Amino acid sequence: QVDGKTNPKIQSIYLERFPIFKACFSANGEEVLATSTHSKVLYVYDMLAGKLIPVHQVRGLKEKIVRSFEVSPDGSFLLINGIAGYLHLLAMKTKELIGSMKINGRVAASTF
Amino acid sequence: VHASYLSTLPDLVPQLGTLYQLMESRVKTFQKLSHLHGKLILLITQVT
Amino acid sequence: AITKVRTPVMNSEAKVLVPGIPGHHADLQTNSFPVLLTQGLESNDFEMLNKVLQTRNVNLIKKTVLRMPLHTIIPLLQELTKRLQGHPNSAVLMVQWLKCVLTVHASYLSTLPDLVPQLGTLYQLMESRVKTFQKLSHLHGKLILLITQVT
Amino acid sequence: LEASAVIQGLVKDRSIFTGLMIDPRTKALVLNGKPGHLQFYSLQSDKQLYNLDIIQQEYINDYGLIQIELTKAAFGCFGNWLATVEQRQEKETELELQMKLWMYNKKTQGFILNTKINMPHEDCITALCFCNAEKSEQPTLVTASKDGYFKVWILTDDSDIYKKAVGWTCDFVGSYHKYQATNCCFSEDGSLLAVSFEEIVTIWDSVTWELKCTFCQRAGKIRHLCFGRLTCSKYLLGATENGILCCWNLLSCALEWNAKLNVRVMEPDPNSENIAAISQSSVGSDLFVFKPSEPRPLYIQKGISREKVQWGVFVPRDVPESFTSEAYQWLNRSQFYFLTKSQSLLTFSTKTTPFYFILGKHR
Amino acid sequence: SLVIPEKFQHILRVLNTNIDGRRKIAFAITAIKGVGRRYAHVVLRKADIDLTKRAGE
Amino acid sequence: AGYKPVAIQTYPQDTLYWNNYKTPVQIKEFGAVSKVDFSPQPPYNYAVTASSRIHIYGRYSQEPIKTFSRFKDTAYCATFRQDGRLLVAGSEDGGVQLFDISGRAPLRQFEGHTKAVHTVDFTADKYHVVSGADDYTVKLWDIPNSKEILTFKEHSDYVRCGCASKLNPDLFITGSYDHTVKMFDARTSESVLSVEHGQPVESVLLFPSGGLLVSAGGRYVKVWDMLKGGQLLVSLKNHHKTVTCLCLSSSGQRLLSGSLDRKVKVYSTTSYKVVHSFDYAASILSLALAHEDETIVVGMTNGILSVKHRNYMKQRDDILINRPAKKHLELYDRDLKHFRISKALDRVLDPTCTIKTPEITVSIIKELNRRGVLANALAGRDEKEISHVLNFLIRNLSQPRFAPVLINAAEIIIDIYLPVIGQSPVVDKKFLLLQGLVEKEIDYQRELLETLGMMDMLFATM
Amino acid sequence: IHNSLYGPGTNRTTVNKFLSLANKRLPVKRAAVQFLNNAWGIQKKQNAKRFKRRWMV
RNA sequence: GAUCGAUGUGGUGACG
Repeated sequence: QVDGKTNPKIQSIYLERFPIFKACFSANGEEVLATSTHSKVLYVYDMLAGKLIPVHQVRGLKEKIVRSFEVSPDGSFLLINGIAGYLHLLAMKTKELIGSMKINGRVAASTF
Repeated sequence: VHASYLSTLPDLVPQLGTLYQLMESRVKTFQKLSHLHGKLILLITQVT
Repeated sequence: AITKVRTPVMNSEAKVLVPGIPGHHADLQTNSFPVLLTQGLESNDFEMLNKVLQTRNVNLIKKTVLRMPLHTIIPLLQELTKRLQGHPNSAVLMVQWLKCVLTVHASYLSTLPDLVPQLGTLYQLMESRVKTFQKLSHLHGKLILLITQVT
Repeated sequence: LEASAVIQGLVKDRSIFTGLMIDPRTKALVLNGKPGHLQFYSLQSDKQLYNLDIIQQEYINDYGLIQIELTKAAFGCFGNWLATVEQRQEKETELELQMKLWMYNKKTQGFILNTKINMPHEDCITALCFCNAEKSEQPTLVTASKDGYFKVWILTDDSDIYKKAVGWTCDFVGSYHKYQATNCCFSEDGSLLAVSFEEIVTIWDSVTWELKCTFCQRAGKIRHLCFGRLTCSKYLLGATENGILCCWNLLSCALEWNAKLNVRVMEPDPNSENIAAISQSSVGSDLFVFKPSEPRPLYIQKGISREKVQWGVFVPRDVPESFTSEAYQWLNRSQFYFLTKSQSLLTFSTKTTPFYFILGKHR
Repeated sequence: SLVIPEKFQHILRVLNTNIDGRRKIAFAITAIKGVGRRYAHVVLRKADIDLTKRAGE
Repeated sequence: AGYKPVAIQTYPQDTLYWNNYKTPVQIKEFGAVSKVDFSPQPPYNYAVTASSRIHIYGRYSQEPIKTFSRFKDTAYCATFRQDGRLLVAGSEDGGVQLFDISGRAPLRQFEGHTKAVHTVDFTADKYHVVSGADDYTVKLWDIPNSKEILTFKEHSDYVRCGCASKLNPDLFITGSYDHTVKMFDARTSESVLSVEHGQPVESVLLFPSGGLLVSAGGRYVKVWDMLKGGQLLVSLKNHHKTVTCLCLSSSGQRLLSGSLDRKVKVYSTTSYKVVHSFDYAASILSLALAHEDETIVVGMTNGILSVKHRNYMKQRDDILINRPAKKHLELYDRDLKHFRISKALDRVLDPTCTIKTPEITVSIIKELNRRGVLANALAGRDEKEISHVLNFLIRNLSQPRFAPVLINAAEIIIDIYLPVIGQSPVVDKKFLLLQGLVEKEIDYQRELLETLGMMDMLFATM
Repeated sequence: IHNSLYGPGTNRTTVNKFLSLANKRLPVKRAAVQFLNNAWGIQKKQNAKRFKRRWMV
């Protein structure tokens, strides 16, 4: 809880062997998405429903590890930085692959 | 020596049916007669 | 993932019962070597018992079991039972030894001690071992036919 | 592409080798489910509780392959002990037969394998029962097979210096005149064993294992065998293949009465004297309720099902019903269920989050 | 029981001289008039004798 | 659901704990090693008494770390104190000698005995000494006062094995060649309990808890309990010569006995039956165990003796979420999951796998038979490939555990490979070897069949 | 060209093995199309013939 | 021996 004086703890969640590379809120803000260094599974924590869904398998995605990702401001898309200059677009609500984009050379950073 | 020839000759089975019946009959009762042979071994050794 | 399947635990601590194990069912001469065998039995030594047991002459076994002390035949039965399961090369001599034992020396004597449970295990073992006779006969017939094709 | 929910009631399988059982712990119907699994199913609501996997081996649906079948199962002292029998018959000459004993671990809340027996018999097992008396000091299991032998297994201490454990060992082996053993049953007390050898019935004393008595009326081979319960426990009922139901009085060692009734299902009520018999008439299955003391049926119902009834069961209802008339009184103690050939089960009936406020969804 | 101990020469006869078997060999062979302590040591070094053992062993 | 690994068929401790030790190392000495004793202190040096030299050896250290040689004849029975600082010894002169493990001359000499002395030991309080000599008497001495406290004379022959009790001071046990074991104790001038052994008593030992006294004479080892005076609980004979020495393990359960027959027996106390055996080159006079079972030392009739050596964490307030652990499948399981039957068969025929674990090969053969594709895997191979399969069949078909499945496999191979039998001489040789094995097995089974009839006769005669 | 088509890292089999896949699926199973390996062994081949001649005695 | 409607005949996922 954000207060200039104390900042009281609401909740803390410890994953087993998942050092967080990047964690962010969704655009609407009801769920938290987290990822780790050298791990395939992407963790989605739905606060309103109280469910922690590990998304370990995305159909049609050949990526071995998932670490770098972005979320759209409007909240309808999720973009994953891949290898060999590949960008994968995923629907936010169902986490299913929409399409892939290829650039020449490595993907350094990306944004919406 | 002649088993290969015995394969080529047609209609072999009816000609040798009696020998087949002989072998089926003898093979069917081998183990019981072996047990009886052991029993008779013990008896004859005990008597003599 | 939702599956309505429950798996009971199967580990290596479970007891296994095969038909062959007990719980499944129910004058100076060199004519004999008794004094070596008796202390090969008193102290369980592999080499001494191998020297005594691994023989082929029948009357040697006959005189050895005749001259043997009468309170140590049971260790001999245990060693025969232990050595009977193996390759046939060692097993045939042990079968000959056992046959020599029960045939003449203890045909009358073994009726006395009333210790049938000791002999029962060997009975079950050799009952289990002979279950594959007809399959072996079939294999022998096919091998003979193949060898006929060889020559 | 991952499973989120399953909607299923009673699992449909090609052949139900086991009978309809009731698990004492959960009061749930236990029968054959998935291949290699036993389905636990709730009777009150048409929902499947779960599947318990007995043989944990890969299953391939390729046609023309011989599969291992789970043929027999039973529950012992309450729900503590579960015995399972599996077999594979690739040819008539050789059979693979295997029996497993599972004990219930209260702390784990699941079953764990205790004793595994390879080739307990040389032929197919036909019967399987436990001693549910609680007056017997040692739990007892009986396995009968077509090879002509019935074996009595007992639970014995298997402790040693390294570890403490318990196990099952063979106690007794029985036979009669090289005849196949078809059915076996225990008395209400566990004192007597009734085993059918083809046409004849033999009665043994379970305490010391000697053949006490034998009943042979030259009518037919015994299909179903059961003991009487409660006030008719002195009686023993036997159904033959040639459509004869005969009642024996053990005290007199003679038969009291017999009838021509060709029955396919005969189930004794655990909490009452009533015997319910399902007879396969040409038009359809028929039901007879009677008491072994009297040779006349109390209640008769016809046309219960147009299809054949292959199994039935009595389940003790928790709250007893009240019916004064003798015709309806058998409904009081327990409910009757039966399974048809098309695998249809039939019975008889007389009638907020805190994050909503934390995340400001309330604005 | 049959346990046979090793034999110990209590006296020795070397070059017409009596040598005590309970001395260490280096000191023991200095009873000869011609032999001193250094000659004993060099001779025993040449003849690879263990020097921690008495003349008797 | 999920893929299920293939079942591996199985066909039906103290051995592992008692064989962990490395290769023996031999240390040469002069004269017989009459005893070896360890010191309780973390420097686990052992004192080896041999001829007139008492040598102290460290761990490893083939050369002695120290030597006490001021003996004109054959020192006896070097024993350490509970502090590992002093040691008692004996001599053929008759004097009892206290030695400091860092000195060269004895601290205290006791002159009571008239002939050779063979047993000495400390007491519960580490300030008194109990001795027994060949003049048929045992004496109790005080260390600071340097005088004899007391004398006992109740033995008729050489007193040559004594023991003391750690639990109770003044309680000690002695043994002689007059076949009797007499227990002098408490505060009195006569033996409270005596024990009869059939042969000269080589060694005696006291078990710490419960008061079990073990005596070794000839072949016999006898156990006597003190809860009932003179109660022979068990007598054990497992040696074919005289039992020389007896030792107790660090755990109370194991008990060790060494003897002239060059063999050391390891027993369990609860069961009183053999649990292990050890074999040596020469007859064991002395047996010693280090802390735990780290070092086992045996001293022989000859000079040599044998030594046998053996990131971030969850905080309390955090909620714990458990991730699944990845399960590793075997290579043949991975081939079966992808339906690589031929590759799985090639894998199980790895000559490492066949030699070490034939059961695994038999298990996948049975599984391929269950799937009905054994013929597909077996067919389509050349002479080099089929030679390996025939070699495995020759090596393992005779065993009863693998017999049915290997018989079926041989049937299938014969049916497939009959038409090409003429081309390869080596395949013919392998088939001939298999055939000969088949005849020998059949003849063996026929002999067994006769033996079954004979045993049935004898059983029914009962 | 050789390393690009038949070098390490490619997925190549032999013609004998490739033609033997049909034999594993036939209603009557046969062996490999070319059953004999000419260069597997030469000294081992002779000893097998020597052992065979001994076997007929 | 091939053939002018011809379609490689066909095997089972996932969390260092």
